[PDB]
Amino acid sequence: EVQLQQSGPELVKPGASVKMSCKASGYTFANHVMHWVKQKPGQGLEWIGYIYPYNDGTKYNEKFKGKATLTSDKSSSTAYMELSSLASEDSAVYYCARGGNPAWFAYWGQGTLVTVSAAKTTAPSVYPLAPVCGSSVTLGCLVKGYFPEPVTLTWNSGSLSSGVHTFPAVLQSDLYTLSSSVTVTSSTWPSQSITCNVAHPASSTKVDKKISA
Amino acid sequence: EVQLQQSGPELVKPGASVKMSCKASGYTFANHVMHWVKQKPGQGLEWIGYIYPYNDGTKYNEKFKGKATLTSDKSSSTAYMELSSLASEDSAVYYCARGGNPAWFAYWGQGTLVTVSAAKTTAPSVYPLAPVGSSVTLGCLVKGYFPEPVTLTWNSGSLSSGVHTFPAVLQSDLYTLSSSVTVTSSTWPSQSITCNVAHPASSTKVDKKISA
Amino acid sequence: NIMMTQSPSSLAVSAGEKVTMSCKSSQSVLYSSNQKNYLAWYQQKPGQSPKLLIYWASTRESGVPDRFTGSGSGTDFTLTISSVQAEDLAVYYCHQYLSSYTFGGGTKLEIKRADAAPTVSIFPPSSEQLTSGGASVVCFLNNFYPKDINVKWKIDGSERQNGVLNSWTDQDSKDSTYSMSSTLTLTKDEYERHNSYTCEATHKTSTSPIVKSFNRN
Amino acid sequence: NIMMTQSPSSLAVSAGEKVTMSCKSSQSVLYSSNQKNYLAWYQQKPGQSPKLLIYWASTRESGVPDRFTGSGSGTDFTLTISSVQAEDLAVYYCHQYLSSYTFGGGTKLEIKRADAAPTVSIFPPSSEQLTSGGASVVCFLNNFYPKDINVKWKIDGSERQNGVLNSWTDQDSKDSTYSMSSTLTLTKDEYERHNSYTCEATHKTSTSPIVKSFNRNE
RNA sequence: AAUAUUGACCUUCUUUA
RNA sequence: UAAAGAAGGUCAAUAUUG
Repeated sequence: EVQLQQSGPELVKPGASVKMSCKASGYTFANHVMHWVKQKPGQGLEWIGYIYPYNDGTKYNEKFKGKATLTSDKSSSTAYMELSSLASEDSAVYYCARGGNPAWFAYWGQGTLVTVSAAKTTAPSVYPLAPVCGSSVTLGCLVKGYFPEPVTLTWNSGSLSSGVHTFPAVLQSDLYTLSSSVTVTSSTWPSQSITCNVAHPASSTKVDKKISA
Repeated sequence: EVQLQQSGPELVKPGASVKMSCKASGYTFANHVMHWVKQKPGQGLEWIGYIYPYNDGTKYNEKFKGKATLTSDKSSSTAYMELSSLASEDSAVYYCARGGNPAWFAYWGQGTLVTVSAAKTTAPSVYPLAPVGSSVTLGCLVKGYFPEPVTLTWNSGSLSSGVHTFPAVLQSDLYTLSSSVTVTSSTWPSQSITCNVAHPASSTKVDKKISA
Repeated sequence: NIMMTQSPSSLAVSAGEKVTMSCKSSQSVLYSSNQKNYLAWYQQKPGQSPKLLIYWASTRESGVPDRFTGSGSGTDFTLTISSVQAEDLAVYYCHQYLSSYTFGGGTKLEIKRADAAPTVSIFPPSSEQLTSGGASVVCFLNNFYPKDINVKWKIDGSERQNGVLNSWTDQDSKDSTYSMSSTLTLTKDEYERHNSYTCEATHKTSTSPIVKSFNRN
Repeated sequence: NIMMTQSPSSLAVSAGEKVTMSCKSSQSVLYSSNQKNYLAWYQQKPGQSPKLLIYWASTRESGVPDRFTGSGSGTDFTLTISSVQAEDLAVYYCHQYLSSYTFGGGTKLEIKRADAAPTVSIFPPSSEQLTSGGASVVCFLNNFYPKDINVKWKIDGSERQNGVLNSWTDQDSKDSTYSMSSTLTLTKDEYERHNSYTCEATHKTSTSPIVKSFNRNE
C-alpha cells in the first residue's frame, strides 16, 4: 500500500536549476523520514539528505550542502528536491526513499532521470519491422533519432509481455536510437493485431505503429 | 563576588539518608550549571553529576545513578543533593561547583564532610594550655570527641597570624586535636587571648580564655 | 563516516547452487544500547530501483523470498542465496546506517547456463522510412549463450563496417540468455543500388557462421 | 570517558626556581570545531577546596598570579611555575571536560628551604582537666626544617613510651617549615607521684638533643 | 512503562564577527 | 545583534525491547 510516485524526467541547461517531486501515500506522511539518493549512470548509490515533514527539519550530506535543498508539503503529502547550478557531473537518476525517524531505507521510488546538456529536444521516428515477402515469427519496432532520454516501449498496450526484448539506447551522431523485438506463434500473426507503443515524454510524443504484412 | 556556601557536616547512621545544600550568590543562579564532586579522605576527586536549575534537568555519573539525587530551588538560589542507603565507602567530603552549560568548574564550595557510622556522638573537652622573653606561645587542647570535623579559632578570627592547628589523631575510638599561637610578650597577658571551639555533631561551642 | 567494502566485484554460479558475498566495514556497526548491527542489504535488478532484502544484519524484510539470508556481526557480514534463480541477476549493495549513511561498491551476480544457439531474423526497410528517404536493415539475434558473439554485415557479398549500430542486453530474467540487435542504415538511393543483404553471425555453438539474407525482389 | 595521567606524583624544588608537571590523556582532547583543548588545571592547598588555575589548556583565569602558565595540545600537556612561592605548596589536578568529566591523579609539590631550628615549648596540665582527674603535658615544636625529627618523653629522667599522641603539620604557607605537637596523658594520681616532666627532641640542627622540662610546683 | 535516537521550539553556555 | 557548536527541557515521531 505504501507507494512513492516521483515526477518525470527533466532536461536542464548547464548552470540552471531544477525541482522534482515525490508524492507519498499509504502511511502517515509526517511520521516518517524521506531520503534522497543519487546514482550516476553505471555507478553505485549515494546519499544526499532527508526531510522530516512534521517540522521540515533537514539533514544533508556534507558534499551536497548548497547543491540540494529539501522541502515538503503536508497538504499534498509530497516531498520536493531542488538542485541548483547543474553541471555535467549532476546528470544521474535520483530516488526518494522512506524510512523512519531516521531509521533505514524501506521504500523506494521509480527514480527521476536528469540530463544536463545544451542540446535541444528531438522527437524520434518510429518504423515497423516485419518479415520480407517456421513455427514462430518475430516482429520489431525501431525508434531512431531522439534526444534526450528516456523512451518507453510497450507491445499491445502491455498485454504482450512474454517473448519481448527491449534493447538499451545507443548514442550515435548526437542522437539516441532504440529497438525492440517480440516473438509469437505463426498462428498469432497476421491473424491478430500487433502494435508498437512509443512515448517520448520530453517532446510529448506518443505513437502507436501497427505491424503490417 | 561569586560565593558558594554549603551546609554543615553530618553524621549518618548506616542505611539512612542525608541531604545537603549549596547556596549560591553573585550571579544568575538559573543560567549556570551546578556540579557535585566527591573526595574521599586522602584520595583524589570524583565527579557525581550536575543539574540545570532553569528546567531542573540532571545528568549523573553511571557510578552514582541510584545513589545521588540532584534538585534545585530557584527562589532561594539553593542546590540540593541527597544520598540514599549510605555505607562506609560514602564517608567523604562533598563539594558543589559552578560552571556554565555545562562548561568547566569555575567556582567551588567549602565542602561538607559526611561521616557514616553507628557510633554515638561525643563532645570534646577543651583545656587551655598556658606557660609555666620577647615571644610567648599559648595552646588549646581539644581532647576526646567524635566524629569529625571541629572548628577552632583565636579571638573569633581576629587572630590569624602565627597559628598552628594540628590534624586530628584517632585513639581509643576518639579524636583529639590541638592548636598553638605565638604572639609578642607585650600582647599577653595584658591583651586577652581566647580559644573558640565548635563541634557540629554534638551541637556544642566553648570559649576558653587563656589565663595566667 | 564508516567505509564499506564489498568483495568480490563479480560472481558467477549455476542456477540452483549456493552463493556468498562479503561486506567489510572499517569500523564496527554494532550498537551497544540495543546490541544490534546497523547493516542492511539491498537488491537492484536491471532497470529497476533498489529493493530492501535484509536489515539488522540478519532480519529478513517481509515479502522477500526465503533464499536470501544475512549473517555476520561487528565488521564482517555475508549475504547468502541458497538456490539462485534466473531472476536473481542483480547488483547487491550493503548499507550501514549507524554513523550517517554510506553504501558499498556493489556485487554483480551472473548465472551460468548451458550453451544456446542464436535465433537470427532480418527485416527490410519499412515503406515509412523509405518515403522519408532512408533505409535501415535490422538484424535480431536473441537467446544465445555464452555472451561472446560477433556480427558482420555484407552487401552483395562485400563486407561493410560503416553505418552500423549495435546494442546488447543483459541476461534474461527467465532464461539467463543474451540477445543482440544490429542495424545497418543507408540512403534510399544507395539501398536501391544493390540486390543482396546478409547477416553473418559467429558463435561458439557452430563452427560455420549463422547466415540470414534477403534479396530485393 | 577520557583517562588523565599525571607523571610526577611527588616533586620538590627550591624556593625561587621553576617547575614543570605533565598531564597525559588517553584520547585527544582537542575539539576540531573551535580548535580548543578541553583541559583545565586546578590547585588544592592543604585544608582548602580546589581552585581554577587554567582552562583551554593555556588560558589563565583572572585573579591567578602570572607565575602559572599552561601549555600543550592533543594529549600531552604541561603546567609550569616560573618561581615557586611558599604558598604554592598544594596538590594540582588536571581535568578533561570534553567527553564526560574525569580527573587526574594529582601531583604533590614540596618546597626545599634552608635549615631551621625547632622552637620548643612545654605546657603543664590545666586546672580544668585536673579537677576532672586527668593530666596532659603538651610539647609544641614549631617551625623547623628538615622534617626528620624524633621526640621522646621522660619522667624524672625515665623514658616513657605509652600514652603518647603526636600530630604533624605540612609545610607552612609562609615559612615552608614543619611543626609537631606531642601530648603525654596520665591520671592526676600518677601525675602527682612524680616531679619532673620533659620532652626531648632530636633534630639535624643540633648535635646534642633539645631538652625542655618543668617541675611540679617549683 | 523504561532505555536509546532524529527533528523543531525555548532558555542558557562556548568559539568567533 | 549575526554565524557555528554544545547542555537541558517540552512536543511529534522512530528504534530496541519488557
